[PDB]
Amino acid sequence: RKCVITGKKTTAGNNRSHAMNASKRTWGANLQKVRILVNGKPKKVYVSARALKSGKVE
Amino acid sequence: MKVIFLQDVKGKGKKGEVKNVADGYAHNFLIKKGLAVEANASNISALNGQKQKEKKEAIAELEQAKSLKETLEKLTVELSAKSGEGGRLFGSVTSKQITEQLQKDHNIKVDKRKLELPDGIRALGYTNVPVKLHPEVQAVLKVHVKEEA
RNA sequence: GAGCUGUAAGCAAGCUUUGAUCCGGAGAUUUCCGAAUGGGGAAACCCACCACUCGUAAUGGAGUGGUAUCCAUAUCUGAAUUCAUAGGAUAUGAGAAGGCAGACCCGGGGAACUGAAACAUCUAAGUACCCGGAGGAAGAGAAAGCAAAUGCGAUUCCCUGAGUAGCGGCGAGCGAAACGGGAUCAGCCCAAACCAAGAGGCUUGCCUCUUGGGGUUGUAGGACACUC
RNA sequence: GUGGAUCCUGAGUACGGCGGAACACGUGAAAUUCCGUCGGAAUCCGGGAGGACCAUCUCCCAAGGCUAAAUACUCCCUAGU
RNA sequence: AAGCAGAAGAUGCGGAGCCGCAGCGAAAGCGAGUCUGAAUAGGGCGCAUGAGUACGUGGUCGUAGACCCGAAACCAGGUGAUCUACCCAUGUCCAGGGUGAAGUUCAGGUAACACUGAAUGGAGGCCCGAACCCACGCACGUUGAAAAGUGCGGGGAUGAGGUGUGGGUAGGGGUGAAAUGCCAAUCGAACCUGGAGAUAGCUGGUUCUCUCCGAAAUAGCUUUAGGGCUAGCCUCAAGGUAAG
RNA sequence: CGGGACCUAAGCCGAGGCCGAAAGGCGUAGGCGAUGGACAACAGGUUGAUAUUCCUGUACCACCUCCUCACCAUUUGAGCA
RNA sequence: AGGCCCAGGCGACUGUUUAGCAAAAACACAGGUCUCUGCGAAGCCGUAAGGCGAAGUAUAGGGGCUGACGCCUGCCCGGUG
RNA sequence: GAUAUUGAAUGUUGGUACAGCUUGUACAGGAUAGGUAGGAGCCUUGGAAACCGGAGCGCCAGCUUCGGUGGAGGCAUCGGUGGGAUACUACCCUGGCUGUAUUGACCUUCUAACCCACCGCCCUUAUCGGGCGGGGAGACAGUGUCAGGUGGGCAGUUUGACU
RNA sequence: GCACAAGGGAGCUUGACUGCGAGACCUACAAGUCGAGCAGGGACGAAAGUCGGGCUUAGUGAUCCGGUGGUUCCGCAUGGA
Repeated sequence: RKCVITGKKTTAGNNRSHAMNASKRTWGANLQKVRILVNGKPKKVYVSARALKSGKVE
Repeated sequence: MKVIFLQDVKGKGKKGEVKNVADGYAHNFLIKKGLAVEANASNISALNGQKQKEKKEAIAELEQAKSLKETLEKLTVELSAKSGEGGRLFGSVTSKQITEQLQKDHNIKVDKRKLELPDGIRALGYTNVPVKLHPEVQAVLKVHVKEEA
């Protein structure tokens, strides 16, 4: 589960609430399963939104 | 993102109506329908080239046409047609007769619609025939008719 | 260079000065399982297909080789769908899976007991553990750096700085850097701009697409013109 | 080596708001860096840093890549303590 | 010091670096003065009554497990449904006797089936009772034959039934006709290895001899009362020295 | 004869594939998996240990001709499934 | 190979349970009742796929309370859902 | 709930690039005076005076305007006012409106993406998925971020001493 | 303890001041209490002389962290902040 174009994957980190508790948390990626012609043909794979805007064609 | 429209958005925009078109919807619709094309350096340069080419073509087409057309139109042309007593002409030389005259005499090759004459000359004299050489420029043709035999 | 066919007594029988046993260098062979790879599998078990060979009058049977998956190149096919693709078939592939040493290291996850005489921030600690990769070392590395002087010039590691600054329920506790002195010593290529050739698109006289020539810097450098 | 007619010097990136992590640094005035979202620059007449920030000054050209040497370890081998 | 040459050494180079000789003030800063202060005033800290530095022995302290043994417990990674709980697929077992439903046929009988009586009937989480299963009342055993039994009697025994084989549910969990029950003789949170030599203001132990001196069980504080700091009491060394 | 060169349930494995920090989980095709289904031997003796396996008789199941035989057919053409 | 009778309490009954102290008045049971759910049901397992519900479709499936059969479940919606 | 995935309209309320212009008195006064320069002149059949309706303003003084009937004269330096003179160029935003394109938001209908646990074909002996073709909704939902409310379902803890 | 007022009244005033402070009590520590006297301005009083809160003992709790006013202070190169 990562963007095929760039190395964008699910990262991890803490979740500091009031009193600075240290509950563990995960950070996802805003990626969608849209059609892109990464190869000679379209494949409908995951791709990051940040990379989708003004980037590779759909 | 910016696009080079190929057809109407709110009216035919083949001239490249550069705009901002909601990149998502822009891509989806314009690409699925071919309504436009990406506004990159290559496509922009191609559009500019095609546009300047057609502009110069039209400019030349109008320039070459107006000049000699008017210059020659400033000449005198004459023909002959029988007439009766009392000046009652036996016929009338319409635009078709004048077109045939200019085609067989001077070889001007002007369309019968571009050169029109509704009054239907019935007089045995001289007359100036305006012409729609250009939507903004026009010239007259000094036509003449005289008795025959 | 004269005892030796082990530990291990032997009982028996044999090899050795044409040179044994023995020592070292390079080789042959290496049943089955095992990443195990033809299929299955209760590890060392069972069952096959295609070729060559043995044998029977035939089956039946037996010996050698090939027959997993992923990935790269190429060839033939190539449905919905008309071309075309997905997909299928074939040949090349010291390519690759697995542990290893209970160690060193790069990164992703990631605790609690404990201490604070309780305890939640904090400490424990990015420790243990788990995961993926290689090397003999790995990481880093030639300043968009330090530094504030008639200034040093890639990283790395050692002594100092220093338990000083600073951080901290300003608690417990945590903890530097640079200068300085040392061990070593090496700096280099690409993109960009421009130019030669060709290809496709006609961006129709313009555009990018590929190999090559090119140049790499902050006293700014390169292209361009020229001197070399 | 000479000139600044003209061109280039690494973009969805440097950074910014939001929620985190590591830098001795616990969000504190918090520089610098990495992260996941959105916004988004100049490009030499330019840009970054000097522990918030601004002007002068000083140093350097990031968003491309490689680099042995001094460094850590021993499962094992040879010799010796 | 690092480091260089040197037998893993001593030695030589290496003054990079640290401490003292000047202190005061938070700091600018001043300087045997300085700070405070309006102020030659007064007072705080110092000199004038200079001695520190580097090694080695010993006492003590702080960080490492830190005096030796001792937990219950916590986290991470793994093994377990061959016992037991439930579920799934497929087989197997229930000797004998009794009861007698619905229904069906016939007879009576009503205008008509309603209704009654005879014949077959063999349903039942039916009855009594073997194998099998569960243990409920009592005795023996409790260093037993057995880390949960035996002897007598007891309940169910054709439907919520017992049982063989194979398979699934693995702990911050599963299962449970539900008791805090079972999960390999361990379960209010299974077992193995690591963190880990966890921590323990708690108990126990702490190994040769002589000699000089010689206490306490008291005050304050304390998330503290069986703990800890200061003071009180003891000892060792150097000074004032005759103050007690 | 109990099982393998016969089939299959639960369940597991599982190309491709879908998911997910990694490790990995799910699952199509396909295949494993009897505790099921189909399958050809029975009756008398033998030794100290084996026996519906050895000996003595009668038999059965699957398959091929070196031969044997009768049938059809060699293209509305036998035969196989 | 049955001791029986009189009378009351508890539980409609048969069944299940604290292996290894308590077999019961405990649990469940058929029944009643309230509530949720219109089908990619709701609920549940799982980070997500993928699955149970269910090769079901409101007379069907889940959750709570009471437990056959005869009579009834009376008042209060101020407080909390 | 905001944002990316995720836009097209019909109307709609602000602001931009074009546009349309009007609001102005302390009194003195014939009055409604804001000034700074140019100022001895201007409109008049492309028509005075008067008349009436409507639009606007307002310190209710009144003015202006536009719609038009009626038609040959109105206005102005100069006479006086007071701090400052009335005809043409402008501004100070005191004052309200309409049109075109973007611009952002509000509330409306459509479809393009997104979905498919709806189908037909092929991949393919496949109830997985994935390409095509129809239909269903559709800027929704799902997904990643940020925030608010609920949350013993779950986790780490605390609950003093003298007596 | 106060009748020589510390108790009652009448006038003027704010010493209910600023820097200090020889030396003492109490105290494990922190802390608390008295204080003649010096200097700068004052009040009362002709003067002397008194006034650094109440006739005297309880009327109040630290550190850290925050807020307000004044500063010959410092301010990560320079000048500011």
